[PDB]
Amino acid sequence: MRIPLVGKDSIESKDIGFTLIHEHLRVFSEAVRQQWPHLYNEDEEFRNAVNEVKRAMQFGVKTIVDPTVMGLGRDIRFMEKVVKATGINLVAGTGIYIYIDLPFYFLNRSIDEIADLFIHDIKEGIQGTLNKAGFVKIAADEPGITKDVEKVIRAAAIANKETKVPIITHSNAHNNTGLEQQRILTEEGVDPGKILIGHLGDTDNIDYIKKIADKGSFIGLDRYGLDLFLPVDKRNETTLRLIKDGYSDKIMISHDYCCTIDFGTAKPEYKPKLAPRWSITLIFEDTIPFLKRNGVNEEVIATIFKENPKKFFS
Amino acid sequence: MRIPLVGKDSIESKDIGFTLIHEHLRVFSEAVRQQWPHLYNEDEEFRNAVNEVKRAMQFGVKTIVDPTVMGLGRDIRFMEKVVKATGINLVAGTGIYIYIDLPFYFLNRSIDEIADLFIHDIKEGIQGTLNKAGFVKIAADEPGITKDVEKVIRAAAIANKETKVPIITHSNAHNNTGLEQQRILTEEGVDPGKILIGHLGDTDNIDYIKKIADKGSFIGLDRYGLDLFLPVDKRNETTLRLIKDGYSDKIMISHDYCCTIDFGTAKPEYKPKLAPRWSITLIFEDTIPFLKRNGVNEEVIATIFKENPKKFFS
Ligand SMILES: [Co+2]
Ligand SMILES: [Co+2]
Ligand SMILES: [Fe+2]
Ligand SMILES: [Fe+2]
Repeated sequence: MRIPLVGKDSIESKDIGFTLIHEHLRVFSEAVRQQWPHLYNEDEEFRNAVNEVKRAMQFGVKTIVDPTVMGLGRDIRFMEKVVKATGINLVAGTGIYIYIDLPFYFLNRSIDEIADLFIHDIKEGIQGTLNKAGFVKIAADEPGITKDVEKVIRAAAIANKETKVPIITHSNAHNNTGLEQQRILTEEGVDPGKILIGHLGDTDNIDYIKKIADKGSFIGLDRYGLDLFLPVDKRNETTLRLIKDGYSDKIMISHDYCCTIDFGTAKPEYKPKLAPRWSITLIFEDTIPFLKRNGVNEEVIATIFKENPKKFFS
Repeated sequence: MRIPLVGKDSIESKDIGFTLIHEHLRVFSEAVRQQWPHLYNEDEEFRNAVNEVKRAMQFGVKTIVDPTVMGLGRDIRFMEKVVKATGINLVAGTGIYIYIDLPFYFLNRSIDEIADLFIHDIKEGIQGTLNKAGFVKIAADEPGITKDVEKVIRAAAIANKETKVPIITHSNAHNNTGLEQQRILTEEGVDPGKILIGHLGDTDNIDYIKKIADKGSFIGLDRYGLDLFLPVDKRNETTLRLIKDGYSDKIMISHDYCCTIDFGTAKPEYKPKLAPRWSITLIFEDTIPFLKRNGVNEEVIATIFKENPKKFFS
């Protein structure tokens, strides 16, 4: 009775256990799928998601937090099917994922109207179901904090203040967007500790990463396997350094793995080059063993994968 | 055997009869409706579309061309239901309606891949049905001809050359986007006579409008009732002037009426000042009577509403 789960009763934060804080069962462009369904194969998508989740659970993963929201093809019914097939604790969210402008629907609509949509999903349920959103997801990338991106950020603050659900962000590690997201949210009264600033693992700029952590938010070292952003070994060195410097209190680790994704970039021919080892279990195969080889004890691993997600949702 | 119709056998273009070349039974943002279905009322959308179409048919309209495509919430099954309830000849299209960037799906995808989507809808059918697209719709607006906007334009040209279907455009009457669309399309081998450059009625800049007609394309005096773009009176003066100057064989007239539309701008509160007399029959109430009482004979009216559409689809 605190964090809502897809297809299950809500749980107290103490029960979320070992968590992958940022993974995607399936990503797609809503308009493209609606207009050209011939491009997609739901049987295969389902098989891929179930296979990945099952493998994560074999390594001891108990909860997966999936920040697929509007703009990334959130489908609560698909998520339900995956839960039924696996027994995973799955946390779904609400929010809006844009880089530049909002859909035309939002022309001449207020920040409050936007926040009302998030609050609907949190208090009433997602897409006509009784599965409730447990967090709000927002984004900014290369384009920076555009007017509409800012509106969404402020709407998320409103939803958090009314419901107390935490906020997960997508940012671009190289252009200050994460720092700006944290600034706007905290200025609007969001507890910095209820924010995860995403994709900071995409850079080895430790000063930037620490600056965000020092302002009180979790830092998302959350794209392990996506070498095109930063290779696994560079990520490992950055993660280790932050741990040695005492930042385990703010570190969160994940893969941002998409079991299926429709971006032209994610075509299989590009995988060997851009993300050869990208999967939902890479951190068990490489990262965690690497950290242990370098003196990181199990208490720090537990802090990152258990205590931190617990605090985030408490 | 020439123009495909939703829910009917195809017709020869000679049988198209009195036509409204640009109207929308329903417009919505795919992503918003997918994520927040509570915002929408299907019963109300259906009743409104049926009511409008019936009233148009009472005024003698035989065929409505509906350029709702990806980005505007095209729904071929909704369209089928409206046809069943009214008996209207309805021409559905394919294409992509964007102002800035394409959906993330299109990252690292070619112009050919986009064209293939349009060719699919034209040759195979729309959204898993055998209802086929009879034209391609593209857009550009305030942001101008962005990189992605241009990709879509070039994809439409490929689709036209392969299938011979005409092209309808959305443009902004004040920033040369219409002229640019025409230029790129014609450079890529599209017959200027198979292009309708849209929303030119939004300006009283007669020289700009004529330039597009002179280069061989139909001109869309197609937003009658939308005073926020240009009041009915100013539209009528422009239309009349063009006819007197000998442009009736390039003129097409419509309302761009949306029987339902989800833009925040379309809230009923704004209707009195933004579009007080806007409907799918405004031209029968105001425009055609205005033209006829100003020296425009029955042959010219037939050219605009019967001959030009026939030629466009021939
Ligand atoms: Co992200
Ligand atoms: Co338009
Ligand atoms: Fe993600
Ligand atoms: Fe339109």
